[PDB]
Formats: sequence, structure tokens, C-alpha cells
Amino acid sequence: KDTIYHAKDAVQATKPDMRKPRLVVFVVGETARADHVSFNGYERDTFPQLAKIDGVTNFSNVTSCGTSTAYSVPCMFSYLGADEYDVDTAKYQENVLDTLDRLGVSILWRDNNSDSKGVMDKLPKAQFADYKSATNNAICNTNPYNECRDVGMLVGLDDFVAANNGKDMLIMLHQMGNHGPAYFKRYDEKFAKFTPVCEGNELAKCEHQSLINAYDNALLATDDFIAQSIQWLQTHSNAYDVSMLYVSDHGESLGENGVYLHGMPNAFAPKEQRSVPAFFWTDKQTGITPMATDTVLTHDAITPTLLKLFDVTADKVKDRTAFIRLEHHH
Ligand SMILES: [Zn+2]
Repeated sequence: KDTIYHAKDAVQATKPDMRKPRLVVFVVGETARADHVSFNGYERDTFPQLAKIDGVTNFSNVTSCGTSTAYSVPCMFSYLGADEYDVDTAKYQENVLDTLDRLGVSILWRDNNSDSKGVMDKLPKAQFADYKSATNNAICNTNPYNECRDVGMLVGLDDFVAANNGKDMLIMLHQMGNHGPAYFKRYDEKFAKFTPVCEGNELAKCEHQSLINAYDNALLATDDFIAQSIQWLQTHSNAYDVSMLYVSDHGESLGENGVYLHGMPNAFAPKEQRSVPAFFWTDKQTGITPMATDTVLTHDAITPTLLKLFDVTADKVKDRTAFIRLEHHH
């Protein structure tokens, strides 16, 4: 059925022929809990590599719109926001990627998780790529599970940049991340830092600490992946204004009250399934300023953040809080 406009008024204020083109990576995370992030108070150093990079802002109060991939991911790109979002018609609404594409931003979505849950469906098929495949993903033979790794989504991104030379570009990288129940499969051996590790599929039967250890090892691999995504962006910082946004789709229960995994209806899902990390990084020269770390934020902040990163105004989100500020220091 027809696309419902939400941002027919949208205007891009500046074009990449008159200022530096902009190149952004949005890491769409998976199953990561805010309270297992070092920066949020967790006693283990689960993000050591991000800790070494200047310009990373950690957001300590971010709540997901839902508890599953199918519910959260479309809402993350929505104009409706969590309070009026309808998962069953999301696919036919104009979303933020539709707006950016029709204003001239080149969109790419690589997926090592599942798929875009309808978000990419109106855009050309070539702009979505399945990186769960060992033909597309060159980093699947580093572990005994033969599991394709998130970092494999960075291979060959330079081909995309070259094919879109001088244009604005937004690249979504959809992580496997911390998906369970088999946390121990989610990371290569170099990240097996917390030990012993639950390597059984029935989580209630593992010793609790061993379950936490596997989960935290998987976060170390995500810390690595985000750090390498920033390092990749940094190779383009002379020609492009580069930024990286990370937000997880939802959190995870880890045995509290005997609850495991996620997906529970929002009305009674525990807070562990809704409190998510978010990080924002930008190069010094972009002029983008992050919001305060402790801003009360939700998935509703993503769409206005993506629009602002490309200098796009849309009436529908004019009052929303974003991850980045409206005011610019000169
Ligand atoms: Zn998920």
C-alpha cells in the first residue's frame, strides 16, 4: 500500500558541494544492557577500547521503545515515536531513511543480525546487504562456530565511499552483538577475558557468574567493533565530516527473578530489557556537540539525531530531544 508521509516538509539546509560531505555510521546494537557498561558504573571494564578514544560521549539514561528486534528496530527509525508507534503498519510509513534518501543522502544497511525489519523495504534492494553470509562477510572463520563477525561489515566499505565520492552517506551496521542464549559464541577467543564461561544452551543450568562472564565477553567484542568502526571513519576524516552513533535495540534479562532473554511485552517487561547503552562519537572538526551524558533519552531521539547530522529539518520531530545539541560554538 501507499507510503504515508510524515516529513513532506523536510529540507536539507546545506549540500555537500558547498561544505564537507558527511559520513556517518549508525551501529544498531543487539541485546546490550546499559548497566553492564563500564561508563555507567559497571565494575568491570567492558569498554576498554572506547575508553581510549577522544570524543566519545556515553549516555547513561537511555530507554528502548521495546524489548525485541522486530518491535524496536522499526520504531528506532520512525517518525511516530514510541507513544504512537504501531509495529503492524510501520512498514508503510515514511521513515527517517526514506527522508534522507530522497534528499540525496546515500544509504547503506549491512546486516549481521537478521534484516532491517521493514526499514529498508522502500529503498533500492542493492542498498541492503546480508552480512550473515560467509560470501559477503570475510570474517567467519576466526572461531570454531564458523560464526560471522560484526567487524566483517567494515570490509569493503571503502568501495561504497568511492562509489559515492563526495556525497553525504549514512551507513547502518546491524550487529549480532550480545544476542543469546549462546553468549559464548558471540566473540572470538581473544575476548574470552572473564572466565569461566557458560557454554551450555540452558541458561538457568549454568552457574550464574559463568553466564555473566560470557555476556561480558560478548560486550568486549562489541567495544572492539565500535572502536574499529570509529577507526574506519577516521581514515576518511580529511574529506568527510565523520560521526558514529551506537544504540542497542533493547537490553536483556540475566536471571533476575528467574527471567532470561528478552522479548517480554512492554507492560510487564523488567527494566533490564529496556535500559540500553548509547554512544556518540564525532571528529573534532565537525562542529557537532553532544547532549549532556545524563539527558533523559529514548529511542525517539534517534530520528532527530540522524536528521540533524545531515542538516535536515522536519516539522514532525521539531520538539524532540536528540543526542546532539541545536546550538553551535563558532
Ligand atoms: Zn534484538
